[PDB]
Amino acid sequence: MASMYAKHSAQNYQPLLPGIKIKTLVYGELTLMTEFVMDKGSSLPDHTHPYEQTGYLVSGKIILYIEDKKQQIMAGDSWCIPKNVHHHAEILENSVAVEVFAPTREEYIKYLDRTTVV
Amino acid sequence: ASMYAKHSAQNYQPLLPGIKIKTLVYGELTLMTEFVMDKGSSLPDHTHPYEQTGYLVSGKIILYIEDKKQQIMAGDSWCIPKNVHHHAEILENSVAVEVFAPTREEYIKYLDRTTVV
Ligand SMILES: [Cu+2]
Ligand SMILES: [Cu+2]
Repeated sequence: MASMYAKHSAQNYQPLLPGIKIKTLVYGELTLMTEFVMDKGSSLPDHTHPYEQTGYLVSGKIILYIEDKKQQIMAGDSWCIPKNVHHHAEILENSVAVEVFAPTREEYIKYLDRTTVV
Repeated sequence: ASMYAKHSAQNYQPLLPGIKIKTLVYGELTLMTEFVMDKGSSLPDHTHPYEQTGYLVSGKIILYIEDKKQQIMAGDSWCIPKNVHHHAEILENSVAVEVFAPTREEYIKYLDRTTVV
């Protein structure tokens, strides 16, 4: 089936934005999971995508903006951004986040680190 | 329909012996849950009509999907398609974040509303 495992790795993070590196961990028929490695002082500009985006902060500290809201996000915090909802972020510290997209975000399939897929 | 959620060390609700659960956030297509799992516990074999993609925040487990068996450490990830048999053995005090698609309605009742903004 669409079953897959993936092992953690410290390499193969593809650049996306200045200070923002991305890697697709796993994906299936309905979801796609990425891991965002973001550097202190960097920033995600405002963008909208036709994919629901639900996330979890593994480490670090960021400021997550959604619509009019502005919230400081630290390790263990989570968020769910519906499709086409404006969102951006300021990266205050070296942070890592796990973000799952739905439906399967076809564009990010190519970022999969196939060296770690079991 | 957007929402943030802050981390809180409580309101992790009973699910199974040694398995506590908390729904962090949920949307129109996804639902995120966090499983706190005690060393030596086990999830029994089950199937649900929801795709289950997960990330191991900490610990060490043994995840079974169909014939496959893999030892899962922190930073590892998996994806279990809908109605696929799966279970796990817990080797250490572990934490996993799991997202379900479509939004798993019967898990909305585990949402820790005290930390949702
Ligand atoms: Cu985005
Ligand atoms: Cu399950």
